[PDB]
Amino acid sequence: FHSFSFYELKNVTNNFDERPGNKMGEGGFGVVYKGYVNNTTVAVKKLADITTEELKQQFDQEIKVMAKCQHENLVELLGFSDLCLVYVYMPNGSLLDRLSCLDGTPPLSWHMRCKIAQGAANGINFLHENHHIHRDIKSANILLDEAFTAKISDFGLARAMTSRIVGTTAYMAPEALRGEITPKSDIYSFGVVLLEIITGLPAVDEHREPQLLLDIKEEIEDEIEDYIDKKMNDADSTSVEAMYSVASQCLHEKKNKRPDIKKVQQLLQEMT
Ligand SMILES: CC(C)Oc1cc2c(-c3ccc(C#N)cc3)cccc2cc1C(N)=O
Repeated sequence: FHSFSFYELKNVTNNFDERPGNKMGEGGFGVVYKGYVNNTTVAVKKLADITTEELKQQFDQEIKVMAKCQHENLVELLGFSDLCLVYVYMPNGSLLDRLSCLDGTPPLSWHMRCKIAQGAANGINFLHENHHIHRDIKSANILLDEAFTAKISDFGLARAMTSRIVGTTAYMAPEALRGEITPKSDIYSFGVVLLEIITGLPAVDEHREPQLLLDIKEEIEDEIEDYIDKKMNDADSTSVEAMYSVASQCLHEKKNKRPDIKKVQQLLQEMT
C-alpha cells in the first residue's frame, strides 16, 4: 500500500470540502471524499460515540484485512496516511444509494440486481473462506464499480463474545446485538440486503410502518409480490420468489439453522 502524506490528500479533495463540492458520502467513524491522485480518481475516507484509540484499532484492522484480502468482490485499499484510508473510486457508489436512486440515477433492473446479489455473496464467501467475519454487512457497505460489480467494503469492525457491541441495528442478527461474533451473523445481515434488493426499501425508515424491513418476513409469513420494488419492469415471480427464499433462510432467528455463505452463493447461482 502507498503511505500517503496526511497533507497530499487535502489538496486532492480541495481542502477536505464536505459539499456535493467534494463529499460522496458519510458514515459513523468517518467521511468519504472524492480525490484526484495522479490520473486516478480515489475515495479518501478520513476517520472521525467511539474513542480516539478505537479509530486507530479500526484503521489498523482495515489495513491488516486488506493486506491479505484481495478479491474482485471486495473494494481495494490503495493506501492510507488524524487517519486517512484511500480506496479505488466506485463510480456507482453504494447499493443503498442506487436502490434509493440518489441524485437521480436510474433504478437498477432485476437483472443487475441478481448480478449484485451474486457478486456480494462471492465477496462474503472469500471473507468466510479466509476466516474473516465482516461484522457490518449492509447495502451502504456494498459498493458498485463502473460495470456495477458488487464490491464489499469496511473491514474496520472485521474479526479473524464481545463487550463492545458494534454494527447497524436494522441489519443485525439477534446474537450480534447480544455481542456474539460468528460468521452466521453475516448471513443474517446479507438476508436483510436481499430484502432491500427485492423491495428497494431501506432496512430502516422512520416515517414507515413497519420501521424495520426484516418485519416483512413476518408480515408475508402470516398473511411478497406486494413488496417487489415497482421501479422494475424485468423482475419475475420465480426469480423473485427464489431470491426471497434465500433471504428467508438467511433471516432464520436461530444462527445454526441459517445456511453457510457457500449454500447462499449456490442458491443465488441456481437462480440464473
Ligand atoms: C471504501 C469506502 C470508503 O468507499 C466508498 C464509500 C462510499 C459511500 C459510503 C459507504 C458506506 C457508508 C457507511 N456506513 C458511508 C459512505 C457512499 C457513497 C459512495 C461511496 C464510494 C466509495 C468509493 N470507494 O468510491
